[PDB]
Amino acid sequence: DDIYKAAVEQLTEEQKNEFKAAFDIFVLGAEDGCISTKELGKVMRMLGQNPTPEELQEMIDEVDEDGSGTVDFDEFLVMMVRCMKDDSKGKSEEELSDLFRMFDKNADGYIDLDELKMMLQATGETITEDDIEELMKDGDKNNDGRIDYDEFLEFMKGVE
Amino acid sequence: ISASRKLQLKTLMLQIAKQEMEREAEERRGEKGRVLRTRCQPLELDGLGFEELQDLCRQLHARVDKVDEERYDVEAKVTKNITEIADLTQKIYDLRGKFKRPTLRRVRISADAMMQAL
Amino acid sequence: GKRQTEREKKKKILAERRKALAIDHLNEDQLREKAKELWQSIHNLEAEKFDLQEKFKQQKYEINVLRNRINDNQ
Amino acid sequence: TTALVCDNGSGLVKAGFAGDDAPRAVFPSIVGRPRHQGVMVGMGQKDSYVGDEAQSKRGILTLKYPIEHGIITNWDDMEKIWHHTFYNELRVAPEEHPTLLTEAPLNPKANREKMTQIMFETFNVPAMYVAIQAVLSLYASGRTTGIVLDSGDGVTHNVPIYEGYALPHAIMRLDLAGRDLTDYLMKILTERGYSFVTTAEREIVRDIKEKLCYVALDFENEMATAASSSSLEKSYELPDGQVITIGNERFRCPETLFQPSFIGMESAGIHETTYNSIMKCDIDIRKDLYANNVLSGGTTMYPGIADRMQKEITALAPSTMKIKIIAPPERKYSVWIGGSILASLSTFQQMWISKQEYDEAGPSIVHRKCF
Amino acid sequence: TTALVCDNGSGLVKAGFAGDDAPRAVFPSIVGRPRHQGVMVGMGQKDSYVGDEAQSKRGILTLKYPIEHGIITNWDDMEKIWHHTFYNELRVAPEEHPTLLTEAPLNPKANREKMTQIMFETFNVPAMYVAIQAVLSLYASGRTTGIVLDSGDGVTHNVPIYEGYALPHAIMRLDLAGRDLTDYLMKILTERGYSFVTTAEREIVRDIKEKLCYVALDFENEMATAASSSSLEKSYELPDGQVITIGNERFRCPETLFQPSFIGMESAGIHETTYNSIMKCDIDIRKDLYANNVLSGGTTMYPGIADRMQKEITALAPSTMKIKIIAPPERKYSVWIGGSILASLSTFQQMWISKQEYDEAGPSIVHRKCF
Ligand SMILES: Nc1ncnc2c1ncn2[C@@H]1O[C@H](COP(=O)(O)OP(=O)(O)O)[C@@H](O)[C@H]1O
Ligand SMILES: Nc1ncnc2c1ncn2[C@@H]1O[C@H](COP(=O)(O)OP(=O)(O)O)[C@@H](O)[C@H]1O
Ligand SMILES: [Mg+2]
Ligand SMILES: [Mg+2]
Repeated sequence: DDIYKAAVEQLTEEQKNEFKAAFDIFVLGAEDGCISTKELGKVMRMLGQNPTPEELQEMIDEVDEDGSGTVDFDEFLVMMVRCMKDDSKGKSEEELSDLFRMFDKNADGYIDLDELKMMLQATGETITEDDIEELMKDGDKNNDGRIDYDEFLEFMKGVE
Repeated sequence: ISASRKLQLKTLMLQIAKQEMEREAEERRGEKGRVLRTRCQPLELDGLGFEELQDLCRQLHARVDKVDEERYDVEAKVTKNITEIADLTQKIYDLRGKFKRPTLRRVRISADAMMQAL
Repeated sequence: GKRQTEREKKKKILAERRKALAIDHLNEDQLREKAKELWQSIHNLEAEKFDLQEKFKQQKYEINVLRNRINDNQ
Repeated sequence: TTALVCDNGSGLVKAGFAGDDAPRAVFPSIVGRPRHQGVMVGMGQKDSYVGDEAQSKRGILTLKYPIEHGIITNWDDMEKIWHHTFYNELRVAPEEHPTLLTEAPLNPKANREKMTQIMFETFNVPAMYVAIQAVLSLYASGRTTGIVLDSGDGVTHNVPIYEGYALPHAIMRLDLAGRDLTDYLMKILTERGYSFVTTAEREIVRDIKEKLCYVALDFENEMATAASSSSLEKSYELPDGQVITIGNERFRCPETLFQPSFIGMESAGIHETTYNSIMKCDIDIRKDLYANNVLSGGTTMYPGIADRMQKEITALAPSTMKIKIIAPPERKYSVWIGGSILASLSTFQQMWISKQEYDEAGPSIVHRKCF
Repeated sequence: TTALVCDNGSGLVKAGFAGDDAPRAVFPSIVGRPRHQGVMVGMGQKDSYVGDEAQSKRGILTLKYPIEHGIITNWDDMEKIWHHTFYNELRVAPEEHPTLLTEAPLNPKANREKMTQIMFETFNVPAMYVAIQAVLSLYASGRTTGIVLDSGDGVTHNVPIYEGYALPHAIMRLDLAGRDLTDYLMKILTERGYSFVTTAEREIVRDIKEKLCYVALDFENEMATAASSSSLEKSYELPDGQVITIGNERFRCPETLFQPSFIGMESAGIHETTYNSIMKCDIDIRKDLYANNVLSGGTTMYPGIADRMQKEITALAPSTMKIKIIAPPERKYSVWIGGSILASLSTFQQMWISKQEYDEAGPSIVHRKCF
């Protein structure tokens, strides 16, 4: 949400000038000012770096929650810097180990469906039936019916 | 197949785990204080004879010896565990390096720059 | 080789660990004060011993975790 | 606390906590150093893979068992095996657990004394006790009499026991066992064209022996049948393809047990050393020993041995006595189950060799009252 | 500082700084003196054009490769090539950069020793290391096992590796490679009327081979089809016009790889020396080598070779094993990518042959522990 607004607030006019110079081609005229997201596929490729198309679609559909099909210069800026790395250091390796030890409060060294299921239920979050299985795939990477240290580490990799 | 909600759930579970770890640490501290108070009994010795002074002092010295013995034992155990932890951490790091270092490189660093030099 | 080496090591550690023990030959007030001081010393020693117990437990669990991780390579 | 019932054996180390039904971790006892050079850097290559890890990398190792015939010939490797067993397969530090090793009868003293010295100095256990491998197998059957034939992989020994009183003058220990059968099978396979030489391929021949060989009820009739029909030829797929067909090698490999002249050994088979062990006993307990003959150990798992042995003994024994051969389905782990039962007893709790006792009398304490 | 990952090769010198994806400068390794007289004065005519400059003035030069079959036959020209590579294609003085050369297996010692002596005396590098050209190609695939067939332009060698332990007794080096295919193509083109003789026209025949030739899935069917229809005849325009039409010479040139009897060589094709190299390995790692067969080197870029080779090996191998042929799209630079990865490792940073070590033991240091 507006968290990434705060994240992009750090970049001042110094990157805004470059972003406007790049975006000027998008506003090529003969339009009503809607400014869609059509060119964004190559606009994000203006410097060469380009993420997966699925992430690009997620960014496109996520922004402009009003559904106007309009890419605000604020939204364009935050999505273009989103191509650059942006993370809050992802906790700490010892901190992550402590978090997993709390996760493996059963002291089994593995997390099944029930473990993380109860863990998230304690949070009280509404979780769909279409979920859980998605979380099962996210966690049980080896498809061994449990969550191991490596699977947890990649699951929680640099998330903050 | 939602994506942003996955990040939301990740952050929420991270915060919940942090809170649980904090409360568990507080519980550990409280229980440790309770046990320390229970095991180390408080003694009052106002208005006593010097013979009782000698007896209590000798008992305290014996308790000091026993506690130092326990501390020596658990210290040796902890040092050995630390050595094993360091060894296993080194081994797992070596395995991870063997698995991943061949997959890290400088991709497209200068090949794309070769436009019309020739 | 832990038959006389470790025993002598721990015996020396115990011997050097013991400090001066000459008290009861003094006046009552300061002797009581120092007895309370040594009670508090034993209190701190027991607290540290409990902390070491908990640390040893956690490190044992982490050892089990590392053993699981190295076993999972195959 | 709980006791560790380890059982060194020779070929498979079986261990687990006292009071359970089956050993927790069972893995071959082999230590194999790599033999080639190795060119990949940083691959994390160790200097010795022990236990079940060296049965997966056996293609580039030189596996070598540290226990030849009951006795231990390479003490450093045996120490490595024990260290692995304690720390990685059970993950329990030995500083807080009594141990109950097992030893074959009539073994050299120095082996047992070195075993106890290692357990007390290196691993620093609280208390350890060494027991004869046949008494445990008699425990597991729930009997209290009977003559037990414990044909392991290293050595076959035959200890008769009556009413709890072992008869030390009637123990017949024979050194033919599973390993010699593996070598003989590997030697007779060459008659069809299959040559196994490397110490790694001995494991493949062992797998062939386990999965295909069986003991013939009557040897000459089987030799005649296999030479006319082809109903016996069973095929087996090597670890790379090229299936092989075993003909009358199937029942000729385990026949060596009843005719040790095949591998050049002089002594009589396991069918006649049991009868000799019985006849050395007193005249009044022979009926009970006849009726309670017990089989144990891995090598007695061949399909059809409990009938061949009974037929042979019935041929030898007087016609009036009843010959019965106890062959429980849990034969392989019989010794370890008996060890667990013995370690779980309350009456046995004061027989351990406590560490202070060892400090006062040295390693020679094991031969003393604490046997 | 950064390391220089040079890779002499034979036909194309590939070089670049360690840690990138592709070599910085790739250029043919030919040194050609002019052969005519020269009448213009002051034109600035040099005495030897090396590298890619002599592929543009090749009309009046006599190009001659300084590396025949892996080995180096003309040391002065090779020194000239190295000097060009360092100073003009990378523009980094060698006084401040470690170097990582590559060498084919089973090459003469004197070649390697002279190479290290040159690198330490003439160019005066801080430290250099020589690596076998197949281990790098195995690095680049991200594997740790597998048998790699590195069919370069000079020599084709087939090094099997398991779990990082190379098997020195199973290396099968064969001297048929891209150059012999170029000569054979130049020899069979004469059957239509096109005669290429000059050492400059060998480059034109090489271009024809690269752009048109392909490996047939089944040889006899293609020979029958090309002799009836005309759907295969592809034309090509020489550097001056006069287009030529290649008929069944298209798949007959690279067929020499699988039937070296075409150019009179006795040995078996690259489809059967791989199977022989596998069969020399131990019986327990043959499945892994079957499943991880790796292709590398330039000459393995023919369209349709990864299917012909798989069909041939599947014909030879037992029916149960799965045969898989790894053919990454970046085949040509696979060795150099692997070299970059190896030079970028931290564990490898202490294996370089430091100059003080060379000063103490002479050029024969390369055969010692620092391999
Ligand atoms: N199912 C089986 N069929 C035939 N032989 C077997 C079978 N299982 C094990 N063996 C043989 O028994 C040996 C294992 O014997 P074991 O009882 O483990 O010896 P130990 O007394 O040293 O533990 C193996 O080497 C194998 O040759
Ligand atoms: N695209 C291609 N198709 C067919 N053959 C090729 C192709 N590219 C290169 N070759 C052959 O491979 C040779 C280059 O091999 P290379 O891997 O550079 O050898 P080296 O191992 O010496 O570097 C050339 O001589 C050419 O004959
Ligand atoms: Mg046994
Ligand atoms: Mg090459």
